[PDB]
Amino acid sequence: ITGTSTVGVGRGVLGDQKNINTTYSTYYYLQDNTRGNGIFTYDAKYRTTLPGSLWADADNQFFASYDAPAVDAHYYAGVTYDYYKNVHNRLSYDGNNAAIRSSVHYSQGYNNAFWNGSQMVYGDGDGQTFIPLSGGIDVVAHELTHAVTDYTAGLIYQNESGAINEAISDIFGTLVEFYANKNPDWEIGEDVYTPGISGDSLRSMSDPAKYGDPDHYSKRYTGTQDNGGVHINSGIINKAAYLISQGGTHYGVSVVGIGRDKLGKIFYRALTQYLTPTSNFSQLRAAAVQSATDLYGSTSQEVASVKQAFDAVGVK
Ligand SMILES: [Ca+2]
Ligand SMILES: [Ca+2]
Ligand SMILES: [Ca+2]
Ligand SMILES: [Ca+2]
Ligand SMILES: [Zn+2]
Repeated sequence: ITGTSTVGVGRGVLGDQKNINTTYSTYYYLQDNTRGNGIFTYDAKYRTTLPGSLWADADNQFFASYDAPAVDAHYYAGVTYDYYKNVHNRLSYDGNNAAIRSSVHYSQGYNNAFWNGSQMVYGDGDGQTFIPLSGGIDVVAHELTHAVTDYTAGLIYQNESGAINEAISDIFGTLVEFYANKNPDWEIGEDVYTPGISGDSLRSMSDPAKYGDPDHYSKRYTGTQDNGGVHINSGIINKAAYLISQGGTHYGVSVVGIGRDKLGKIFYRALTQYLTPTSNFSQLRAAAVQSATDLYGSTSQEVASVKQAFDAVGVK
């Protein structure tokens, strides 16, 4: 809407206070004009019609329980925008400052979040499996990264290309989590998953097998569930990315870590310059090797470490 940029204050899903960029025109709307062509957050009102209503608030204070998922969707979308702009010189998901839209309170007891081709969408969870999913910065950045992928590599959401698609979202979701530097880790969704169980998460990049996901190509899932295992075989690529960044020895294969920033540079370049809609795991390895070669040279430790990491997960 047309109005003047304002700064509200609220509490997120985990009870943390934060300022949010709003817009004033009769009401205070969750519309952040300070980033690109805007970040807009909507109320889906427990229904499934999208996007719903642009979030309006009478007093610019967002401390009600019902406000918390909106506060976090809005704020963490801003953090993710900042990461792509400041770290990769990328202006929003299309590279041309496209408006970023999110809807919260999607459906009733909805244990998921997603990018629908046009916007991010967050369930509230059923209170047992999940609390409102926008409470997880890695979750928010995972979903917005699907938009980046849609506009760049375009990895088809099935089989190996879809597992790369998922891994790309987990990798950058985690790198955004580290960029915000609150409580960062190599796990996915720990802040919103199972409020009654401490120490777990949806997936682990450091040890995908902890949650039943493969950590080696020989253990890949080949059935039809989950679009051919896109959230399962992502563990093979997640483990390789973890190894590139942090190093380690895995199935007897030693990898020299090069750190999170170089991992992000290599995979961002692969995503935007080399990967295609049909790329498989072997093609991702080639794309990552070529990206590391572009950035650091063919004789570099970075190229050597990328090869070691894909070797360790059985991807040639
Ligand atoms: Ca209020
Ligand atoms: Ca964390
Ligand atoms: Ca995490
Ligand atoms: Ca938990
Ligand atoms: Zn995803």
